[PDB]
This record gives sequence, structure tokens and C-alpha cells, in this order.
Amino acid sequence: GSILYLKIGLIKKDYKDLTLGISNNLLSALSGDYDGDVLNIIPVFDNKMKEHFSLLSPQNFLVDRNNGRFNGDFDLQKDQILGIFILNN
Amino acid sequence: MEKTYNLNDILLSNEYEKIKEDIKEEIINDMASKKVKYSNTSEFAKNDFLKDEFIDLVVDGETYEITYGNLITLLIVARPFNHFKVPMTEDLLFDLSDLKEYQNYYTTLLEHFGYSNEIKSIIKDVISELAIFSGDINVTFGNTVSIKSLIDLGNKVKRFRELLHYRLPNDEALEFNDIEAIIKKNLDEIMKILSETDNMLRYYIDSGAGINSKQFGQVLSLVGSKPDLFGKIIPYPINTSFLRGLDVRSFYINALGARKALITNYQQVRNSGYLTRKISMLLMDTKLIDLDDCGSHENNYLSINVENKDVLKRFSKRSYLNNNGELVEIDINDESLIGQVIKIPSPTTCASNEGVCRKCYGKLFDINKDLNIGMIAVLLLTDPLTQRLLSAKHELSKPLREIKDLIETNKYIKDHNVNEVVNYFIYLLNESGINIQSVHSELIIREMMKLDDSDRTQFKNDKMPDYEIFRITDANLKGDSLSRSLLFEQVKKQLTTLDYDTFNKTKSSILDKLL
Amino acid sequence: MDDISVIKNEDYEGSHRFLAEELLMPNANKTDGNRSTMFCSHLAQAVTLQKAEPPLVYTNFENQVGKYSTAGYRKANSNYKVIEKIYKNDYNYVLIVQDQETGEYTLFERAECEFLTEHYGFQWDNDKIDSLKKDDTIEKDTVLYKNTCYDENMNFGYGVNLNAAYFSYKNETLEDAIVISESAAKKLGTFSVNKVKVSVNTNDILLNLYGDNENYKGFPDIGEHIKNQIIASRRRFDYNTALYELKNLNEMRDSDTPFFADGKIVDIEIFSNVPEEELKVQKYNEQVLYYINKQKEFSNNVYQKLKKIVEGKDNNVSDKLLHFYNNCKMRIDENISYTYQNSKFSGFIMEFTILEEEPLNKGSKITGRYGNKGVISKILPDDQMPTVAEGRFKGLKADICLNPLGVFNRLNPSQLIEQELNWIAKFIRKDMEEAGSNEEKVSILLDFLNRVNKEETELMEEFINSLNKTELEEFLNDIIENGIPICQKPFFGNIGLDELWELYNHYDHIDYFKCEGISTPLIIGEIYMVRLKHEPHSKFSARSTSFMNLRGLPAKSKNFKEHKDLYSKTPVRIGNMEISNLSLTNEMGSIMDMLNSYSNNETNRRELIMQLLTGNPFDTNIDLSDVESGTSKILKSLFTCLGLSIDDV
Ligand SMILES: [Zn+2]
Repeated sequence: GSILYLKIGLIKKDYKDLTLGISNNLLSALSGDYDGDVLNIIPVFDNKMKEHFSLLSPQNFLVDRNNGRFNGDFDLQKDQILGIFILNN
Repeated sequence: MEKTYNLNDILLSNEYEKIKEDIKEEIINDMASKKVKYSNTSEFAKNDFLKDEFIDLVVDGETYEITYGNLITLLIVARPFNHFKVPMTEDLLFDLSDLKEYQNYYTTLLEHFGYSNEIKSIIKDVISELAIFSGDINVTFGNTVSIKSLIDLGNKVKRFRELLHYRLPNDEALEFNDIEAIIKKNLDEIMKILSETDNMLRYYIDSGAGINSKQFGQVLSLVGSKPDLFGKIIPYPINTSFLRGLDVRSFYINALGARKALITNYQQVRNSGYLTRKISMLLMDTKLIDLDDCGSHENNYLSINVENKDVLKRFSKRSYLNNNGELVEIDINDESLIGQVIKIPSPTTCASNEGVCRKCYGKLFDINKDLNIGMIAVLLLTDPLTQRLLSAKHELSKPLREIKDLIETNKYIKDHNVNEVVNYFIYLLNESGINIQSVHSELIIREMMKLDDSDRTQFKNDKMPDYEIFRITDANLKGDSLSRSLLFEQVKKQLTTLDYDTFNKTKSSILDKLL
Repeated sequence: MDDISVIKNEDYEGSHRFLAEELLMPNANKTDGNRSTMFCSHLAQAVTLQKAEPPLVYTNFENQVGKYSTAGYRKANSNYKVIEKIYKNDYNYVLIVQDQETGEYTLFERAECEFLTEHYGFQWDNDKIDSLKKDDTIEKDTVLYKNTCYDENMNFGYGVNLNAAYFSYKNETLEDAIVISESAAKKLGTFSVNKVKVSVNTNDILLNLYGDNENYKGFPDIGEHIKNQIIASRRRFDYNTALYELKNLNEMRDSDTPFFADGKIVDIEIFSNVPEEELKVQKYNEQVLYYINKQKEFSNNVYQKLKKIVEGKDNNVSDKLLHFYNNCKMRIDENISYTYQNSKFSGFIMEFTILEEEPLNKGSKITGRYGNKGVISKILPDDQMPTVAEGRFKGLKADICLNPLGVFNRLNPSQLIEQELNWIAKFIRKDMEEAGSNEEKVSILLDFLNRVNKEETELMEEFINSLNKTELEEFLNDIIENGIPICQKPFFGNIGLDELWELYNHYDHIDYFKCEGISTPLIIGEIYMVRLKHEPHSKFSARSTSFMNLRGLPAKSKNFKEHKDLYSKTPVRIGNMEISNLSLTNEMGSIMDMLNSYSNNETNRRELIMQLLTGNPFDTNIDLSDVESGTSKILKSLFTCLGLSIDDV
């Protein structure tokens, strides 16, 4: 799953902003870091193409094709693990 | 806040999101209003945050005694019950005290709800919301770090005080193993005393996020010896510690270690991930065919001996012939299988000529019907193995090279048989430390296969035909489909010479459409 | 090795000859090698700061490296006497001076900014030189100008000190994310200079982009700012198309050539190979003619002024003087053709040098002095940021909040040392403010300095004994309003854990800062910051439909270098594992369809554009043909011409 099928949700209003926002939980699955990696985007147009690539949506990768359990790459990362620990314990 | 609730009610009621929002707002407002006091000792200061309580919950006909936070998270995760309007049952409850258990919890849900798409969507939603809630709680609770905490702890506890104030007893000659043992014991003591007592980093080390034991022990306790660029320990280990200071000779040693790390990183990046190229290029054509049973012979089932539970982990979601010979599901938790040689179905022995039957893939088949099974196998093998090899280069590396040779050089295959080679592969996988389902490995062996008659029907008879296996590049070049051969390397001899009979060879393939 | 046994601490004791780069970073005695290497690379990557300040914690070597480095100022080699001054343009001028003793003449010049390389450069603080007038003696140590890195007294400044606290913000400081306030980001202002040249032949003509009919200016003047990120444009004139395309000269046509930049015009240089008569009868070349006349007048004046010097053989001049005068004499004389890149051109070529300031862009990088790199994740109004609102320091605000995930993994406890030192300094500043009499406050000041650095304390006591009473009071005012500097040696003489232990033991009045609404009493302290160069704008290629190569396939182009494209627009290529992972899904036909529709097949891509342009914008129902792709056909040519052939099944 080093490729992801993602859906646009919001257009940034600030003209000078040129960075791509991405949720934290997708960092591990695509194996990246905010240090300066350059990632590539390919738009998709055909509706049939949308349906075919729906299998590449992160929701599909949520199931582990290895062991069939909940995927650890989508599991909570560092800071949120800490925070939930504070809440629970 | 109320002494008791009935979770079944809050999920069935329409005010579910309202109650959750109210509860979250109360937590944030309350705990933001209050303040945190550190006892800085083994004893605990009196902090009366309402986030921790002893509230009750009446569900399934029984009353559980949990805190406020457990309640909010229990409602936050039980969202599927609300969405599908299905009551919760006791077995569907887990002690949320341990975070890792949440993992298991998620998995078991995917079982009672039929592996549907909707439950996958709702799982994604609840994960996202839990992340956002952790974000707001993490602003409204501080997590700062400074060494003043350490200083005050040392003032309070003299044990930690003298522990940080320690050097190697250089009065006697010290061996490498002795210094490693002493530094290990000191690091364990540091972590133990840190966890025992209250401090501004207690939660940090209890949770474990953002703290590495090794780096911690190196920073506070003594640094310890470092290897030379060629991999030899220096005779003079660094008696000092990073916090305390350094020696000019120690400074030189540290600089040498850093330059060694930089050189290793350079060569590691230069490696370029070349093996995945050919392994994928060969394995990608493999397919799956929806058929109940290949109908292979009983002797076609390959035999494997059990030495530890690790091989049982490697052999989940599959079936073994029992005393009656019926293929019953293998149970990893089961222990009666220790020290036994038993036959298992495999793709490398499947009698389906169209592809692989669902019997060989075991119960796992239903999960994988969407995707190219072989491609998952190859990628899921090449990723952790390369990562482990590269980290080891950054001892344990030798088995990894052995695995690479077994796949590539093929001397062992030329000297032995399929059962032996697969058992060796399982043993090598265990040594390497990575864990992958054995089904994918057996599928790589199925691709590895080579026999005289392309038909698998003979395979279903009593005696199997010739079972030879060649080099990975040789095996791909062996592949009668020319489309994949041309896309490989070494095309020169393929096109201009008759050694590989590429003029003769012909077979359909996926990439054949690509041409 | 035995050499490893050879080196002894006694050999190098009380000397720093071994350490070269970390001379600029305090307290190298506690850091790791990887972090030191990172810091050395960053110091190779530092950029100019508009609001540069000298760091609070200093290692006595910043002044040295500044003084010895000679790419940031111009010190007169000896005492000279200025004989004359000339000005080329509004913002630049030159000075003709004579040596007082040697009797030799020399040139100086001024400019608003200096072009270092491509984007990078810096603005020049020319106050000192501009203050000079005619017939005034210059002195040997007088510096005509300096970069902003240098303070009033040649104090080195390569970064600025900012208030920082360790704090996790909405799970948003995960990894190396850094959040900064608006005021601090407004501080980290950095210059940038670009040089861009445009060619005008006999064919292409300019357009009156700027101003009315009377004021025909295709490019902004010196004072003007470039508008709409466009400097000028050219229309490709054709004799046949003189009836439709050339019409409406004021408005640009669709098929023209513009140029793209930003900032304000700093200087203009024109080279013309055409006779001036044509320019005289050219209305759309009035601006260039005016500039050429101005430049020619400048050259005439300089030649006239310096002729008496140059023709006098008895006079001694620098080779620079002769080179400059010969250059101007070249310019004035007629029949002087210019041949750019070893080839004559037609028309003229003109070069603009432009300067502009940038604030911090979301996504830039900032690092301390120990390699603690990061990326500016999001910026906030300062009111929406943790503040302390208790005690004497009620209302203090922290500009930036670093990532408190772990410093122990990065192996550099030195940042914490600097932070707690500066926080303690804040508290001492408050205490000495509370002091009433000068003698006792200087006593407590030197007391603390002795607790931290005794010898530097001795130097302070010598200084304060040297200072006069009123000056002394002004000094304490400067201390209370700025702060107190702390000297910290790189490797020999720095602080360790024990001195901090003693400080906290004696300083029982020290207390955690109780921030409002925040559960833990976090700590705020000054830390030095420097901004790197790696900006998100440096990798922003995005292409829709650009020039195809001879194979009818996408290919990069040279428009971006010539400033013809706003964005870089260089396409991405799909490689081995790309096709592999796309084929992880059982849709090989779909992948082939995508590849054919995007680039491979000309007919398929054309029909994609046709279908996609019209039809419902919200719903795209593409239809694909089965024409053979260009790649397959050219491979067929390869095989057939090799003697190979094609035969399916
Ligand atoms: Zn089978």
C-alpha cells in the first residue's frame, strides 16, 4: 500500500501556502516524514476508474492482508497514544 | 456525572452523540480548570481530577466498576453497535486499561459483523475521531520536559543521585562483556527508579512513546565503548556520560562512530532496492481461481515438523490431516502439535492448472479474493526483510544473507528436496526475526516450481513428476512466456543467441497485454 | 590504534585547536557526533536574516569569524582621500578616491543589494558610505558598508533568539513539527534577489503594460514595483498578421511571451546592437531609448572626469581603475557590436536585477544550534498560544513551541542547558530590577556571573570599574531591557550538571512557570534560531499539457529557467514498482487504459481532452477507442527494422 487512493476535502485559501496537508495516521502506511519528502499526486477522472481504484482506498488497506487483523500502520501514532494513556491511566 | 449508566441505552438512544459531546466538554473544561501537582517521590500527591473516578455501568445484567475515562472511550469505540442498532454482549467488552488490547478488540469486531465494507468505514471514522479527541486532550494537558525534574528527583532520592554520579572502576582491568553487563544493569535500574517515583516524565516512560531505553541509558549513565570503523571495540571505553561531559579521546571516538554511520547510510541508500525488481517481476503473474478443491493426492501434501510455537504461528488459517486424515483447522494456541511431522496442503503442490484452489489457500482465501495474491506475497516479503537487513548493517545479518543466498544462489535446492527447502526457509524466517504467513512463502515456492509436463493433473496422481528449481533470474528466464522475459535483464543473449530458445518459447501472461 | 593511545588530554588541555566547526556552537562537550555533523551542514546552509541579532549565549569566536570573513563588508586598506563622486542611477553611485601616502587612485561603488547566486543574495546597509561627502578623509578601519549580519560594532549575527517552550499542540507537533507566532515569523524576514534578462529582436515587439498611452513603459521603472508578477511581454510580429494580431497593442494577446518575477526594480542594464535612429522612430521603444541615453550620459561624465587621471602617465592607478575606464570608453565609442554567447544578436538584450523580502512561509525549516531541525507546520495569532499569567511575569507569551516528543533520542541535552540558563537569566533580570541601588544590583549581577563564569565576571568588573556613573546607569538600563549575555566555551570551560545543581540548590526562589489553564507548569526560555533554505517552493512541479518531445511524449522544457513559467511544471514518470503496485489490483486493463489515455496514445489523449472539456463538469463519462498506442507502433518499427517481426498468438 505504498500508493494511496485519497479524496480531496478542502482547498487551502492562503495563496502563498504550497504544502499538502495530510492526516497523521497515514504517515506510517506510506512510509514518509515531514522532513522534506517529495510525494507525487496523479489525479483520477473516469468514473469506472474511480470504482476500480476504490480497492486502493485506505479503508481497504485497513485490513491486514498478512494476518487478517486490524492494521497497525493505521493504529494510533506516538502522541495520541500518549494522550489516550493520560485519559485512561 | 452519574453513579451508574446503561450503555445499551445510550447507544440505542438518539442522544448518543449529544451525551458523548457533553461528556467530552466536561472533561476538557474540568481538567483545564484544575492544576497538576508532582509529589516528586514514591508517594503520590493529592490530585483530585474528576477524569479519574469509580463510576458504575449496568449492562448485560451486570454492573462493572470503571473510571470516567474508561466510560468515554468505551462509548467512543462501541459506535458500531449504535450504527447497526445491535446490543452489546459481555464477550464484546475488553479491559481497555492496556492500549495494545484495543488492537485485539478491533480485530474481533471485524469477525461478528461479517467483514462488511460498512464496518470498515465506521472503523475508519472512529479511529479518526479518537485521534482528534486525543489532540484536544493533549493541548489541554501538558507534556513538557526539562532536566530540573531529574535534579529535583536526585535531591529527593539519593539512590538516583549516586546512580547518576558513577564511573567505571578503572582501578581494575575491565572486559567488554563485564562493561556491557554493568551498563545493562545500570540502565534497568534507571528505568525502574524513574517509573517507581512521580516525576514530570513518569507518563512518558510508562506509555513508552518517545523514549528509547538505550539512548536514555547512554545519556544519563555512562556512554560505554564503541566499535571501530572496521568493527573492533576500542580498548578504552568512555567512562564519562553524555550529560556529564566528554573526553577529547572520547570526542574522537564519537566522531569516528558518526562517520561510520554516515558511510553505512551512504552505501545503504546506494543499494537502491534492486532485488524487489526481479522478485516482483517474476512473481506478479500469479493468479487465483475460485475452485473448491484441487483434488490433489494425499502424498502430494508436503510434510513439516514442529519445533516451536513460531512455526504454528507461521501455519495459521490452514488445515492438517488428523488421525482420520480429515483436514482440520490448525490452532496456534494448541500445543499437542509439538515435535510432530504432519502434511499440509500448499500452492506448490496444488493440482489446479487454472490457478490455486481455495482449499490450498485455506480460510485466508475469502479475505484475499480482491487482490493479486502473489503480488501481496512478494511485496510483504521484500519489505520487512530489506528493512531488517538494512537496519542490521546500520551477527544477525548473517542469517539474512543466508536467506538471500537460498533464494538466489540455489545450491541448497540443487542439493535437496522441496520439503527440506521449505522447512529451511521457515527456519531462516524464524532466525531473521520477521513474521509472515507461511502461505505466501509456499506460493513463492509454487512459482519456484519447475516440472517437465506443464499439466498439473499428473501432480494429482501418486507420484509427482520432476520437481526441479533454478535460480530466480534463471527461473524467470525459464518462463515460457516471452513477454516477461524481454522485460527482464540479459535480453541480449535472449534475442541474438539460441541458448535460451526464446524463439521457441510461447505462453500467455498479464504483461503480454501490456506489450 | 596506538595513535588512539598516543593522543592525551594533557596535550590539548586548555586549548581548542582540535575543534573547528563547533567553535560556533556552545557546549559541544555533551552532544553526539551525528548532531554535530547536522549542525555543521546547517551552518553551511544558513541564510541572511533581516532582523539579525547576536545570540545571548556566545563563545567568543563569532566576532573572530566575522572579522576574518571578507565577503560581508569592505574595509579600506589604508587611509585615503576622496577626490570625486559620480552617480550612475538613483540607487547606485561610485567614488573616485586617492591614496594619502602612496599617491594611487582607487574606485568604490554602492548598490542596494548584492547578488550572490540565483535566488540567494542580500541587501546592503550603505549608511556609512552614503554619509560620506566630497573632500573628506577616510580612515583605515572605516567600513564603507556592511550586511545586516553585522551589528553596529561588528558583532556577528547569523540568527535571532526566540522564546521557546517544550509543548505538544493538538497532536500537531508529531515528528519534527514546529509552530510559531505571527510576530516571530514577521521577524524571520529574508531577502532574495533575482537577475533576469530579456531579448528583443527586430521581430518581437514589447507592449505598453504599464501606464497610459503617453507613458509607454513595458517594464516597471526603478521606483515602480512589478505588478501581477509580470515584468514585460513580447508579441511575435508578422507582416501577414499585422491586421488582426498586432491590433489592440495595450492588451496582451493569448499567444505571446511574458516574463515572471516579483519584487522591486533595483537596477537595469541594456546592451543594444542597433543604430539609435530606429530607436528614435520607435514609439514602442521610448523607455529603452531613455534608459540608453541615461547610461550613455553617465559614461560620458565618468570618462570626462577620469580622463585627466588616465592620460597622466605619472599617476599611479589600480588595474581596477583602468579596467573600469576602458569599459566606459568601450561603451561611449561607436561601432561597438556585442556578441552574447559567442554570437551576434539582433535588437537588444536588457537585464533587470530585482530585490524582494519574504516572511516565513508555512512549510519552511528552522533549526537551533545543535541540529534540532524541523518544519514550520502552522502559524497562529499569538493570543491563541500558551502564556503564563502569574506573579511578577504575568502575561508572558512564548512565540514557538518545540516538539517535546523526545530529546533523549536525538542525543543533545545541550538545548535544555541553554534553555534553563536563559530562564535563570530572566529570573536574575527580574531580581536585579527589584534592586534599588546601583552598587548592590551590580553586586548581585556579578555574583551570578561568577556562579556561572568567573573569568568573564572579572572582565565585567574591570569594565564596570572603567565605566562612568551615568554611563554605568545606562548600562544597567540596557541589561534590564535586553538581558545579560553569558559566555560559554565550546569544549573547555563550559557548564556541567553539577554547577546547575548548585545553582538550583542556592536559588530556592526559582519556580516553575504556571501557565494559565495548562495542567503542567511548563518552562519558557530563550533559544537561538536560524532559518535554512529548503523551502516548499523549490519542488513544486505540476503539469497539465506542455510541449511533447519528438516521440510524441511528455518532456521537460527550458521555459522555467528563462522565467517563462510561473511554476516548474516538470512531469512525473511511472517506474517499476509503480506499475507493479498499480497491478496489485486485478485491473490490468484499467492500468493500460490509463497509460494510453494520459501519454502513450495520441488519439486516446486527444479524445480524453475532447470528452472532458465539454459534458457535465461534475460527471465525467470517458469513452476510449482501441487505436494502437504510439509505443507499440514504434516498438514494431524497432523489431521490423532489426529483422524481427510481429505476430500475436
Ligand atoms: Zn489446490
